[PDB]
Amino acid sequence: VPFVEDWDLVQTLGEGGEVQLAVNRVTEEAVAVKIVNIKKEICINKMLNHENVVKFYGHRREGNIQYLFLEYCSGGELFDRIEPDIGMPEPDAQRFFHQLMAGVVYLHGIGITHRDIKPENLLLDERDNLKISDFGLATVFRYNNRERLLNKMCGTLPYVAPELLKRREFHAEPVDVWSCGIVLTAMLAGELPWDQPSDSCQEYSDWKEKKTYLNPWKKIDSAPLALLHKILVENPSARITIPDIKKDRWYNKPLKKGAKRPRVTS
Ligand SMILES: O=C1Nc2cc(Cl)ccc2Nc2ccccc21
Repeated sequence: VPFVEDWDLVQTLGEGGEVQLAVNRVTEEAVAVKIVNIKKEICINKMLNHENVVKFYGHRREGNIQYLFLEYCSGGELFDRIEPDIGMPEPDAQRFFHQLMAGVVYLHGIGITHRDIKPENLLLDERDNLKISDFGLATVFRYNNRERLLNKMCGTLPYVAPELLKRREFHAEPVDVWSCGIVLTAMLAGELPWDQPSDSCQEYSDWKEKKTYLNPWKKIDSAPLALLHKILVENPSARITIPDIKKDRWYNKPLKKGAKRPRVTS
């Protein structure tokens, strides 16, 4: 079929190079094209195949420019579904948190840590299905069933675990668990609890002192707040693991109806 390899760049999606929406000349199929750790990003992306992870279609090199062909998520960023200082309805947040956990379980299972989980990197498709995006900061923490401890400073300060700022070495998995907890906090309260998880940060000190009568915690129901109490634990060895997050009472609380399905009466 001629012209099937031709794509038109029709809109800018993100900055960093840049990301553009590409539409196939023949089929009108929409894909995201990333124009540009790059050799590592392609390498990690080639290992990935999961319904809650942005799909990698392939790459091409035109001289100094690298082109990454990725799944286009028309719903945009989770960040834009969060109303400032409000959040979003608790059942939506629970459904997004379930899909985030499925994606993170998948990645950890193949020994990959994302290292920059935040609502800007959680994209939504046309059915509002969450997809983990951008593996530019991602790394392998388990190879030949041997765990490698990390020491590199990666991420975004409001979402980083406190061990990254306090310890030379740390386990990868509790770091991603912590950022998911900050994502859950943002979805339920529409605000970030602190600039960074350090003792110098009053907001962080208040949380360790259990002053939940203050914001953002006073906007959050006791059931998801009990889960946040288990995730946002300073000691990464005492922090809840994903298998135990899946056993949490709020995580398993019926809240949300399925997608509105067409129906008639009489
Ligand atoms: O797939 C995307 N979908 C998007 C769609 C809209 Cl309408 C806005 C923003 C993104 N977010 C993205 C950011 C980087 C790379 C791709 C996207």
